[PDB]
Amino acid sequence: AVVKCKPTSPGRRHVVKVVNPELHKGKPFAPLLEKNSKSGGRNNNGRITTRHIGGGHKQAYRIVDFKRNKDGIPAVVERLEYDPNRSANIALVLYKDGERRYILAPKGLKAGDQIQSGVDAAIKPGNTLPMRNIPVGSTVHNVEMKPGKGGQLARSAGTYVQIVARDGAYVTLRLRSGEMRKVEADCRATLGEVGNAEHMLRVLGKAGAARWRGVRPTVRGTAMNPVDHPHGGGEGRNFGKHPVTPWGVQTKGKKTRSNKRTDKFIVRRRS
Amino acid sequence: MRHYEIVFMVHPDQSEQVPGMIERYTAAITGAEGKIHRLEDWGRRQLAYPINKLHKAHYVLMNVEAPQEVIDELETTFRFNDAVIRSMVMRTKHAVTEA
Amino acid sequence: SRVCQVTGKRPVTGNNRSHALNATKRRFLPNLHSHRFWVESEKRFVTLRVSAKGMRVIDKKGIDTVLAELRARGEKY
Amino acid sequence: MQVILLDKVANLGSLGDQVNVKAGYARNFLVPQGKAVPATKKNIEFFEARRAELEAKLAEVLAAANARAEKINALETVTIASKAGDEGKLFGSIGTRDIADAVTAAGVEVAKSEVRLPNGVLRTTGEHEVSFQVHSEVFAKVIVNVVAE
RNA sequence: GUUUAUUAAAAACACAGCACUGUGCAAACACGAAAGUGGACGUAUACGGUGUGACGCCUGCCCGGUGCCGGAAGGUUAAU
Repeated sequence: AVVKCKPTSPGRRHVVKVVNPELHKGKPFAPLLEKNSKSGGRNNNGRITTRHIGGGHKQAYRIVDFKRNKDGIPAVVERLEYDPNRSANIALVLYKDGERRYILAPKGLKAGDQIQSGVDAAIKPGNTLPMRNIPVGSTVHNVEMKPGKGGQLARSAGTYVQIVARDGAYVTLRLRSGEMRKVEADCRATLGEVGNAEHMLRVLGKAGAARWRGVRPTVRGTAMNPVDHPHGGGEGRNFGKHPVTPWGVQTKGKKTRSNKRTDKFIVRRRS
Repeated sequence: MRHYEIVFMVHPDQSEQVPGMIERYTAAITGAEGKIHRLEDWGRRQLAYPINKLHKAHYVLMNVEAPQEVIDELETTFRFNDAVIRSMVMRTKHAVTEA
Repeated sequence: SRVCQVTGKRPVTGNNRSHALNATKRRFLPNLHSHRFWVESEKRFVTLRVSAKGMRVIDKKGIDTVLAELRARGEKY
Repeated sequence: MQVILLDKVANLGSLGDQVNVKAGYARNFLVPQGKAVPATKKNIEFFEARRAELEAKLAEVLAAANARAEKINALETVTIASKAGDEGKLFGSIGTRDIADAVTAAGVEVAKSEVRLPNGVLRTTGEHEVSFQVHSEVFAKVIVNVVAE
């Protein structure tokens, strides 16, 4: 769980780290792995598009099955891996017919638990269903936005979508942002909340932790020159200006939802 | 081995779908150990307040001596079977006889 | 590129003149639109990239004529 | 751009009248589905005698053949016997492809695009009605009562 | 720790933490007259921007001005 590190040195003075015994001490399952090169924020023209990205550890991509395309066949959970790509611990589930696949581990999940997908299975935590067999007032995760797309919403550690309503073909979800939305009822969704719920309680202690996380330093606006950033210059920390991004658009308040062909699904905007 | 009055209600229309459920409710209990001790169908009758916008729900009484755990699983069916509308399981002293 | 396949409308250039007649170079772009047409001679659906003037040419003369003229230009349809 | 016409028409036409309409209605729905010809100063030569007197009554006796296609099934009922759920709330929703197989088993060989399900996808196990688009005006009266297994 | 290679190594910059704000995923933003890429094979405990810079006690009053956000009944109001 959440433990505080004894302050022998400053980098160990402020660290609060999340130890967990259930994670499999061992090398991961190999055929579900593939290589995953880090980008540094650089597109095919080589330029930085997103700043503050690069460095850190080298890490390998665990192919995780979000689709749950296997149906009607039971499966049991072998062990729990720690995935570097995401915030939730993943589970290596083993089916009865002989297949091993990585899934997103929910909150209530231990090794040996039983999981079945399909339109049939049950309402236990772990089971994939359409959103026509999951009751109103429920609590789901790994929600599809398109039927067969794979699973988009509620995928971070500890997030959960409360199914609010059903008007005919449509299911009104209350998302985790506070946005309300209509989704298609035939889309798949897994029950429960995603695990690793204490992920928000780590505080990283020192600069090197965010550095080997994969994050570069972030330089303020008032430090830079008036060529580099619009909050440039001054004789000792003048600001005087409405806050903007480096590309002119005024930050800190301006709304830029600019989609206009998906507003039919939004019941309520975030408040 | 405790004795529970399970009183639940169903929709008005689905009184065709009530009886065999009781039979698998029979298979709920006597499959493991459970002795069903009463079965008094009060049937469809009139409601003092329209729960889910309908009067006249189908009252079914059923008394049982049973282990507790199959009754826990019976409530996991009573939550999620979308025919049963209101369902309480009270504990009693003995298994009783008359209406 | 940005070429009407039936009519040949190349994106032309021009001067943008403000109210104070300050010239700024700009480009005029046609009303290009990809369309799926039906031919009962091939009895199927073809894909062209035409403009609205080109669409009116498809309306006026037959599509079997415009297709043979496109083949006379050796183009793709 | 006016029209010269081939079927009766759903609304704007009576097999041999020329009505100037919007050209999107010409290009998207009238022309490629096979119901109209833009009449182009020579199709009036096609339609003066060579089509309006010989293709018209052939089209109308083909309309009687569509009525016969409605008469193909003598029963005008089906009872699909797919697997369903435990006391309602069926296993999977039965399909227009599956009801296509279940009507071409013994009866009509109609197109799946000419199958219409006016009562949704039949998400309960009970009494429903399905109709077949044998024509733009006349329809079948098929009665479906799916049974849980 | 980093910084004016070649006169300035610092109280400057960064930092872990804190707050505001945008972002429902064909995400915002960016490089791209475009396709497409980065964001990210991530999905709101996540991502981008802005400020302040561990930790302790804390952060008061003012929305007149400029900016932002919501409303639009009414005046003004372009092409056609």
